[PDB]
Amino acid sequence: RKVLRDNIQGITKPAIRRLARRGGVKRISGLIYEETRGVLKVFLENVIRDAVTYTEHAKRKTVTAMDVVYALKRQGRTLYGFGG
Amino acid sequence: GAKRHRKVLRDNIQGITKPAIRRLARRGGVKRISGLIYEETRGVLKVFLENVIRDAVTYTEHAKRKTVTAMDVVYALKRQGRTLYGFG
Amino acid sequence: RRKTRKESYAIYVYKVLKQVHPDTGISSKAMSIMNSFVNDVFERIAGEASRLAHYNKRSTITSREIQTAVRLLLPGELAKHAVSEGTKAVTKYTSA
Amino acid sequence: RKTRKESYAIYVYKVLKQVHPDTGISSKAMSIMNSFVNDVFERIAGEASRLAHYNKRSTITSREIQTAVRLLLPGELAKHAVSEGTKAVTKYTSA
Amino acid sequence: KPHRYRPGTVALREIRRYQKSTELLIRKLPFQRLVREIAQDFKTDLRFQSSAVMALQEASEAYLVALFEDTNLCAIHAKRVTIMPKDIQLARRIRGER
Amino acid sequence: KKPHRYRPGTVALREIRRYQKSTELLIRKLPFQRLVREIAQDFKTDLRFQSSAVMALQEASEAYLVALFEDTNLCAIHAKRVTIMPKDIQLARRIRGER
Amino acid sequence: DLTEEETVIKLQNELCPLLTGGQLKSYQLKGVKWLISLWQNGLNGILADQMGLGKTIQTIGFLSHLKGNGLDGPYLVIAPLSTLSNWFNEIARFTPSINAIIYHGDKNQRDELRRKHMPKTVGPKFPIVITSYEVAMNDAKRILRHYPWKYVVIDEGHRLKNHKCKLLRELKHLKMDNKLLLTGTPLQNNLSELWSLLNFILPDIFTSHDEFESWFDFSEKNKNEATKEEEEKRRAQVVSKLHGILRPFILRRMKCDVELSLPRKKEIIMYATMTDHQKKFQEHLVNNTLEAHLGIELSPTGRPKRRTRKSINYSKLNNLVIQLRKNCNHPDLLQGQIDGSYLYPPVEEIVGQCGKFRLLERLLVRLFANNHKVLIFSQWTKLLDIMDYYFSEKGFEVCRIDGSVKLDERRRQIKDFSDEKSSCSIFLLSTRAGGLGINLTAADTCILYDSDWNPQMDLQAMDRCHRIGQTKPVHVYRLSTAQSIETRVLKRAYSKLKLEHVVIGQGQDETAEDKLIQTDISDADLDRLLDRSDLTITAPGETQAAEAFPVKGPGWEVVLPSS
Amino acid sequence: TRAKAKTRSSRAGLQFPVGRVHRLLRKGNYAERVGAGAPVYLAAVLEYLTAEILELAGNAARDNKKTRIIPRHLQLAVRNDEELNKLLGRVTIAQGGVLPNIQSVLLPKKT
Amino acid sequence: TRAKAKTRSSRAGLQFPVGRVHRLLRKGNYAERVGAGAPVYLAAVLEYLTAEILELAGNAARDNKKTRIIPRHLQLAVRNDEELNKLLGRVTIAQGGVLPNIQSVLLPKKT
DNA sequence: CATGCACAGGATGTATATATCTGACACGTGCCTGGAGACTAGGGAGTAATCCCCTTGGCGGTTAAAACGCGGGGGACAGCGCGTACGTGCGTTTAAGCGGTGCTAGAGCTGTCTACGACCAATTGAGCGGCCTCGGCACCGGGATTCTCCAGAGGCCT
DNA sequence: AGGCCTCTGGAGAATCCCGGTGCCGAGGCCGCTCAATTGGTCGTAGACAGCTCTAGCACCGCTTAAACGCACGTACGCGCTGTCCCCCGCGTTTTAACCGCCAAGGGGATTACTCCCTAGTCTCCAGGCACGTGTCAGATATATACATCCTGTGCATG
Ligand SMILES: Nc1ncnc2c1ncn2[C@@H]1O[C@H](COP(=O)(O)OP(=O)(O)O)[C@@H](O)[C@H]1O
Ligand code: BEF
Repeated sequence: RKVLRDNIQGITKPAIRRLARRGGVKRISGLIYEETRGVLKVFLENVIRDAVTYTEHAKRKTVTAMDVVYALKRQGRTLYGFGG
Repeated sequence: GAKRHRKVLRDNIQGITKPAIRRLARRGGVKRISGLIYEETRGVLKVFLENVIRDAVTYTEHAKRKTVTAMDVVYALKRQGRTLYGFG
Repeated sequence: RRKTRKESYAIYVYKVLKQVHPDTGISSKAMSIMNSFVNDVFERIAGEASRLAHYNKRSTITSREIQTAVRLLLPGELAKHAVSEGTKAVTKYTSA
Repeated sequence: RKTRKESYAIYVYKVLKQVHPDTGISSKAMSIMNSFVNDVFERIAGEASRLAHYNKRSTITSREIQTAVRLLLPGELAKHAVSEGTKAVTKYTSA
Repeated sequence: KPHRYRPGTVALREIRRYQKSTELLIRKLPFQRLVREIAQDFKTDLRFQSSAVMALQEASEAYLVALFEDTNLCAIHAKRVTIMPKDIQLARRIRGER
Repeated sequence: KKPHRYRPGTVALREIRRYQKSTELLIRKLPFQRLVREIAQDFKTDLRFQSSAVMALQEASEAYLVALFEDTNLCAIHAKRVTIMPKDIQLARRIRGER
Repeated sequence: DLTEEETVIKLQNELCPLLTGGQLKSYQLKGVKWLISLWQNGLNGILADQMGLGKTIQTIGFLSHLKGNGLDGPYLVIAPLSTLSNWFNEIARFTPSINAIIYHGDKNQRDELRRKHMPKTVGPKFPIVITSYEVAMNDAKRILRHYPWKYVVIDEGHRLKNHKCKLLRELKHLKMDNKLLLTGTPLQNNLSELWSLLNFILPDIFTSHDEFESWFDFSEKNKNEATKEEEEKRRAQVVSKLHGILRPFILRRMKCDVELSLPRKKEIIMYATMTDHQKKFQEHLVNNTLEAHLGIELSPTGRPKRRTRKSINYSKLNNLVIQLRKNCNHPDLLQGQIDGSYLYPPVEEIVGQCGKFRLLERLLVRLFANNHKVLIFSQWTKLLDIMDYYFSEKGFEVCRIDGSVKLDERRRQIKDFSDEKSSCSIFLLSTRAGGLGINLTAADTCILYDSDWNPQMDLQAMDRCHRIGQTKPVHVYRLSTAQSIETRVLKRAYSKLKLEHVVIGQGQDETAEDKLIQTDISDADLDRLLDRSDLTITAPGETQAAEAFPVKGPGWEVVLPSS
Repeated sequence: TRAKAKTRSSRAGLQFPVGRVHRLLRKGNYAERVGAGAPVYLAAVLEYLTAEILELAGNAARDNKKTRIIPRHLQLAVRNDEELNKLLGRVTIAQGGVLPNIQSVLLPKKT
Repeated sequence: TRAKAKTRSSRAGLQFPVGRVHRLLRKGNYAERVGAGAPVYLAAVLEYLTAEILELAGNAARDNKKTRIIPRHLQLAVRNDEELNKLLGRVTIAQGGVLPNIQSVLLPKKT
């Protein structure tokens, strides 16, 4: 029954650097991190808000992987490896 | 006393002429146009048309008819990803 | 020989128009576009509800599925007003 | 406990052993294949349903399936799939 | 000497006009000939209703217009104002169409 | 003898060659789990998360971000620069049709 | 009593004092009187004299009589583009004391003429206006609308045979006191199209379309007890009623009894046989293979190899009729894409591939041996181009008219060819463009390269070289392809004529054909068929000349008009 | 002795046809069987959306000093709102223009 | 008197289960009737596609001197080939990684 | 006399090769539930026969865009110079990560019972083809108002 | 003697409203009939209560890899100038769409008639799915040989 605050700061800079390298970037500016965090939050909000809606309809109280994989498929991107 | 040269017509793809491309560009909000776009636009358009004509022809073939109709084009467009209103 | 009749929502769309702008009129092309719009919306909602019902192994379709589908599709504010309108309609229908 | 769940596990293994005699597969790849098969099946069936509906037909026959394949698969894959389907159906009838 | 506008003035005037009208821009008969030519490759001796040709036209025109709109942003990005082919190629590449 | 030190830019290429070969996960576990839990608290008050869903969410997020950065890098070369800047991300998201 | 000439002169002077170019003929004077009577009684009417009898001069005389009494007024004349200059010249010749203007040209020129010569106030100096169809169609709404047109003459009336025609609708903006509608072939293919002219001329009478449809019976019921003789009785009654309801509004006269001094003419059909080259194309077209005439691997483990699969290590009936007609006309009309802009084949190769071309080449050489001059008609310009190229290769003179030739160029060539000093002997014409109005009395032979679906069109074309002023016998040669689709069309065409003969009078298992169509004409017969002696006019008191050749024979057939 | 028949739409207070929607929903095989409450719920939503779009269309048409609605008015009404625009993000309307706008950089200098 | 049963898959010569596909089609409410021919066609198509993918995956695996397939191999096989990549244009494979690729401008100057 | 190229070694960061040892992946049973033979009604769907619409080929004419050609201003590229804002390293800190135990809470089965929703017949009237009649728009023609674009005067200097 | 310019101050060219006739597509009106309504059964999905028992949510401790601050250079980003070719604007003509008009006939829709595939029941039985074991690929440890990146003299200035 605790409360959570300011966890978005947990995406450390080296993690973003490592993510960028896999994409083929060579040299990175100083202002990218703040933009990236906002983009990530915006992306997550939409998926969570549909997974929750799917769950509540069946009157369950626990979210399950099937709901998440269902939610993604509606937004035009499919995921292989968790169910069908 | 006409000379022995036959009559000739410009190739069909050349029908789309430069002033039409310019007019299309203006509607997009363009002020200055380079000289080479007139060879890219035709190439893009020809590629675009086939991906719709093929599906339209397949839909017509399945129904055993011999004449294409509007509904076939609408269905092809909707399946490809773009929806069109005003012809149903 | 005129047996081949056609059905459309023209009459109802025209009826609704007079409730908002009493002195206005609509041309044929706009009527056709408006007619096409309704079919698209109806198809989207029904299609979503159909698969929503099957996901739980339930067999029938009830107002609950329609409500959930509307809540999923329409974005932002439109959801609230639509849901309120639907519930207000059904509750009045049931009592009589 | 022990309520059965169905999957395409055995057939993928049979095909694999038919192609590469000595190779094996880990579980993760098995799950991916199991999902991929379902996805393709659903796509084809969904397309065939509406394709049949447009023409006021009631049944779903092999012709609808054959037409549906030519719309989904791109280019080269279309030819061989149609050939295999026709061969299988032809062999089935005379058995 | 005769009155003569400076470069660039007429383009803005044309832009402010062509954005107000809804008529079609490409000529009809050449487009019909092109459509007939392309389809004939897949199957012979087809017949077209007029409304199908009209639908194909109005579908393609609005695609080309949008493509040109997305291209212009790229040009301004590189500090230029003219359009060049690399802009179209980059726009299509990012769109995921190729 | 000076302490041997590579010229700027060399180590970046080694990192690029290394991280494109492996398939590990790049973000930490617990911070991401806490972030996921925090957001959902607005819509419902006592949600219970199955241990499998979080992995799927993390995979989707990583797969999205990698592609976004890849497109941004291409957008950057267009102007003859090599460092990516917020303008590039904004332009890429505008072009893709998300904004 | 005075002689015919003196009486005619006196009557003309009494009725047409202003007319000075030349004397009118008796029947022309009678027509003038008929028009005067119709005008006096305030009733419209059609004039349908046979082609080449001089209707223009009669109309000019009537107009001069009208203005001769000082009834100045705005007069309008509409005619096909190619004839306007002829109308202007006729006025300039016969009545020098009248003015006319050719209201034609670009918008600015038309406005200039309007401002200069056409004052808003009518006066004795007001000239007559002449125009084509298109100009009168575009400018009706906003320019010509502002005049009180006293009298209107619409030449070539049969252009209004369709009641839905736009031109028939635009004219309603004008207001006209009276109408006159000249023509040469009043009765077109079917009865419905005849009602349009009558409705336009006299709306107050022929209002109901269905009444006009039902007034005549074409049921063709079985010859039951009450119908055995009705087959003829009803037909006779219908014909009598039609004539009785059409007598008071039409004037008709025929050459055969009005101008006995004119030499006669004959129509002849000559056949040809297809060559092997054409048969090859026919067979390919029937089998749907004309284009063709002009025209697996196993991966390891035995699976089929997908095409262009990468192999690299991962580490590190629709239009058959028209096609057949084109093939029958000339093979080269097809295969127009193989050589593109390149040249035509060698001259000798063109002749060898088409039978009709071979026959025409054989026929032409003999005609030049006797100083004859010929006109050649066609429907398709691309076909005219091949003949033009062939004749240019042979180095002969040529003159040509068609839709792509401008007005002044059309006018110049006719005048040049009519000159006696001209050495030209070949003239080409398009059927629709040059078949109407113009005068080409210099030549005395006509050739029809192909036959139209509508027989009436050909009748106009044949008469371009047989009219008042001719002095020699005339022959008409029509070519056709033996045992081919050409016969079907030609057979169908003449079927529409029987209705005309029924309705309009002259005043107010191989079959025999298979034994004759196939046979090509031999040289001995051909050199004998060209005799025209029997068609000459017999001297008074002498016996008629005997028939030159039998009615029909191998490869040829004369045509006798229905009577 | 059956009483006077009253249409379901009149009983519910809506304008759209309940019966036609029910028939389409059944015959379309969207599910095995259909409950009694669904068509009433669906008709209200359809009516609400139609009225919503028509109000803006009429306002735009009136603003231009004209009486009858034409597609240009529908285009202007739809594309000027940030919600209807998101709902119709992929649809194309025949004979509709585009919103007028010019990038600031292309405009001429102050002089 | 009963003859010994033979599975339909055996008579058709395929490997995939024909019966299960037939059951799925009817219970899926795609249409009110299902022909006798469709299941065989569908099973054959699915088998062909699975064999096509597995043949390339196996070749990819043997290159690295491994013996059992893992997701990286499927990712390489799918993304290297032409048609398959187009078919799977919007699919994410768990733990797939990405193909090696570096823009030419970033490489060190040859000098 | 401050440049441009050739090599030397010489420190680091990969891929060799050999040895240990887990814990998945492969194979066996023993049932069951679901697939596979016979049999019987029904009605979609295939197949003639027939109208009437709407499509396909070609000529005539006009006239408003289309093609060419010429001047000339400005925008697209090279070059150079200045000065930050990032990229390799080295210590110091902080929080993941692993490895065990407790609990409940909440997700799954099982057995009832009932209100709800398919089907049939008999009814009407709400919803669709035709067909007139008139105003909103659609030309025209003519006088305003905006908006560019270039030459001369004199601020304030040099 | 000479600039560099605002600031006019016109002068020419493009929309813009304002009044006046013409026209044909929208809005009611009418007639007709086929698709919702109204009662009635009948069998069933779907609530509802009562039980198992799996796992997610906490807590504690401990090693110990990633974070997190600095303090240097340096190579890239940004701005300012020149030069030169290329695109825009405006005049003359030539070329091909738009209608207008001639003919014909293929293929789209209906309406009857008949039959052979599919649905829905029964038996009957064997193929695929949880539990259960047993080896050997592939993940780690270590020795190191090789390849790659970097700077400091060498040469040639002449
Ligand atoms: N009275 C005449 N004197 C001389 N030539 C005449 C006379 N009448 C008619 N013609 C000739 O008739 C020829 C054509 O006139 P016309 O018959 O009216 O043409 P069409 O009937 O075909 O319309 C003219 O060349 C003209 O010379
Ligand atoms: F008017 Be006529 F036929 F020259």
